[PDB]
Amino acid sequence: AVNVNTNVAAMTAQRYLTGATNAQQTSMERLSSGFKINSAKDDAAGLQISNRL
Amino acid sequence: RVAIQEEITALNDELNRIAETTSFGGNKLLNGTFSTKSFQIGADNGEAVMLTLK
Repeated sequence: AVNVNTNVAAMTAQRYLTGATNAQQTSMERLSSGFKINSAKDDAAGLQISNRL
Repeated sequence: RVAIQEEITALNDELNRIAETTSFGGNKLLNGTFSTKSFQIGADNGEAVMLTLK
């Protein structure tokens, strides 16, 4: 059906666009900082062992 | 001979300090408390190799 009040194609495209933008931000932050663990949300056990090391 | 024994005892205490203080993030290695620890190298469970530190 061709309807004007809804766009599921646009909704899906937005969902993957934000998924790609969030991954883009994460990689940019790892490149500038030089660390792959900038927060516990990256890898918690790695943050604790790396902090103790 | 006593003078040489002084450096023997200093070095012997040096070995015990190395054994008791060497660690990997607080995990003592050389004092014998490490014993045997298995390292999981594999994409599925049950594939690990036993490293023994004495």
